[PDB]
Amino acid sequence: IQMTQSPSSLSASVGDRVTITCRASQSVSSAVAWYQQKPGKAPKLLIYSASSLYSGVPSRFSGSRSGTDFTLTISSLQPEDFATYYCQQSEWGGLITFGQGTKVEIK
Amino acid sequence: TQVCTGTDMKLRLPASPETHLDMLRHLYQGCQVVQGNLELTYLPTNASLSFLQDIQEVQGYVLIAHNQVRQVPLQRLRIVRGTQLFEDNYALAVLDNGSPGGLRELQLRSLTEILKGGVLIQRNPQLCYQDTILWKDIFHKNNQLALTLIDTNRSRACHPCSPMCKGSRCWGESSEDCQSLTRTVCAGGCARCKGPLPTDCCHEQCAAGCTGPKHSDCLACLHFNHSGICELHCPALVTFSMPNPEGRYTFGASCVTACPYNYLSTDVGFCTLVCPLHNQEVTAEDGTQRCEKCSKPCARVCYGLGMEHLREVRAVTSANIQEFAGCKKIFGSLAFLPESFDGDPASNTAPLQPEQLQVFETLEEITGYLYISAWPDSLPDLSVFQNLQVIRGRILHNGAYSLTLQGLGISWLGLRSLRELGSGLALIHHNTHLCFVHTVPWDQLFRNPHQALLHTANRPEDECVGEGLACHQLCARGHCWGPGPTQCVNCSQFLRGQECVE
Amino acid sequence: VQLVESGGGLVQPGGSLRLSCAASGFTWSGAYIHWVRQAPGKGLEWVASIYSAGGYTDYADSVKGRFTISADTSKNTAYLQMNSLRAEDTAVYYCARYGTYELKSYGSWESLPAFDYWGQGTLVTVF
Ligand SMILES: *[C@@H]1O[C@H](CO)[C@@H](O[C@@H]2O[C@H](CO)[C@@H](O)[C@H](O)[C@H]2NC(C)=O)[C@H](O)[C@H]1NC(C)=O
Repeated sequence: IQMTQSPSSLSASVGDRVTITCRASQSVSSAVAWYQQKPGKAPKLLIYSASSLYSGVPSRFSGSRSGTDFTLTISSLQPEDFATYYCQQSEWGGLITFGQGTKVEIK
Repeated sequence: TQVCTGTDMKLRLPASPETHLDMLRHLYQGCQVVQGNLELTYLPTNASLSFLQDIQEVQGYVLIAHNQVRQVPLQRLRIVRGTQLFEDNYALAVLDNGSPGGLRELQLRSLTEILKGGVLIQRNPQLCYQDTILWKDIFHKNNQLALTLIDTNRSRACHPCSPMCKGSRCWGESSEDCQSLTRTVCAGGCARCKGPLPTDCCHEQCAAGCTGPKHSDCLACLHFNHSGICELHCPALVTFSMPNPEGRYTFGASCVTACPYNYLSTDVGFCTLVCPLHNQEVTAEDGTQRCEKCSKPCARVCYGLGMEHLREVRAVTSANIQEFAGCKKIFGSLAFLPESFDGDPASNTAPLQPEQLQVFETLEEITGYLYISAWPDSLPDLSVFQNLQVIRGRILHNGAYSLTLQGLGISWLGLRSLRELGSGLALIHHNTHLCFVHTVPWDQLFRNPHQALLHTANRPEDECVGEGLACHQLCARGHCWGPGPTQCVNCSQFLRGQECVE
Repeated sequence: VQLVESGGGLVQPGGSLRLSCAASGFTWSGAYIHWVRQAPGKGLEWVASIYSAGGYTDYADSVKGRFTISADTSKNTAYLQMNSLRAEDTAVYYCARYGTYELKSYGSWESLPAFDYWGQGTLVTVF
């Protein structure tokens, strides 16, 4: 139902570099996207094609692929980067699936 | 023609300086809409830039950098859409231009619209009148938050704006160079107008001004141009199902009867270069290609550089060579850098070996480009690609080239099956031993009048003929890819195997 | 380009509810309109999608057979009709746009394989 996300929760200070790896079903790289959701708000798109930066998104967000793993990397954490992070995948047959969610908590 | 591609060079130095102006002359001659970025870089002090005089719209950004031309003739240029931005913020960037050389006047007489992005004018010692321009008028209503870093440091006296310029807002010394104000003057809430009065308001679909109140009279189209009429969207092909006879296809900022030659049609009606997710390319008898939804889960395709996992990979190396085994069509590009055959000790990746290049023996199509800056010295030709028939050029190297061969030690091309170069230019420079460039019928390969071959510093043709390296007599019309009867473009008399016979 | 939701509220079990999402230019942008739900304290869960071109619909396994997604092209608005709601269906329902076409280099219009725009969300409670 949900692709695996590790870690489930993550704590770091401002400026720190943080990685989130999303184990999903094997598919073309363009089907994996990364979204940020602050509590009480609608999610916003960060990485549409598993490496490509969406417009208006800071360059500190990076996407990479290693096999079936897809990685979201924040090079320098900022006060506005504390939120839940989701990985979404599109499979053939119109199914859209989501990750369980990674929450980044301030120290 | 009417539309042309741009360049993706950015601030990088030209690959072949000795032909740089010529690619520019081949890219922008007669072109009105630049479907990309207009990059004018590293231009010599007395360069003839008359080929840019027809440009009216740039879909990406305009970058004028590192030039010694005293004037750049872009007076006709009306609208910069800012689909792509320089440094992710600027739609117009004028940097490091400069008896003394360097840009003296912007002279953007017709520039009245910048849909997205801002203005960066830095380090132009001889530029004048760049601070007088009311850039808030040129920027679109929804682009007001765009930055505007305009340096003012000048190494020459700046003459006053012409007396005819009522507000002293001018692009040049000439009286014709006065800035035309569209946004600010508008009575009411009009986005753009041709005059102070409310009647002089422009239609909602107009961009950059208008000759009158109707949607035909727009100077540019905010969203789409449907045969001289400005429209929010192209007419739908189907009207929920029955075909709509007046339906059009969305190509660039225009509505067209059919998608162009090298593009893909989508079911929704967009003209694209890469099919959407879970879609496959379907060719037809006439040769048009369309994007169709996969009825069953999509068959595995072969991806090259610039696509999917290989999107940030720069070269074909021994790490990723086996991804191309048995691959008849490559979605993406192939680049062969010196790092490919020299190896990377830090990454511990082994150097590519000649025999492994025989994974490319079944290759027939490259949808991107073919870039070769390094080849094994044992190989005298590009015979691993002797079955490659078409390079589509949907992704171009530096935005301009679909086939580039530089610094090689190959004696002949040996690209026997190559028959189509769909888009982009061909650049062959500094291949010291290469003798069969001129014998190739490049005009047959090219599909557009814009397309041309740019060659320099290869082996002199007189030298090659003096050695006796030339086209075989059996080759028809003198067109061959290499020495011998196997390398003929067309057999004059007869074909046995791959070899011409009589 | 905005997405405005409406018609969410308190529903009696086994009842029905109609959610409305209004999108600017849905039927000609070539995009899908999806409904994605978030149960309280849980993660995002995809519910349904509708294609602009042919009205083709798709549903998640949990909602398949109970929810129907439709579009009214004339008013340019997507509707999600929910029937036989249970406790699990209590969630914030977002309507999002997937697959929008964007101008790229060379005049090529390419589909965005992601949810670029989301609605503000409407809370559906089954009691
Ligand atoms: C919309 O597109 C048409 C082409 O279909 C443009 O009309 C051409 O404009 C150029 C330059 O003004 C002329 O050289 C051609 O002769 C025109 N052709 C036709 C058939 O009219 C028109 O200018 C475009 N309109 C806008 C606002 O961009």
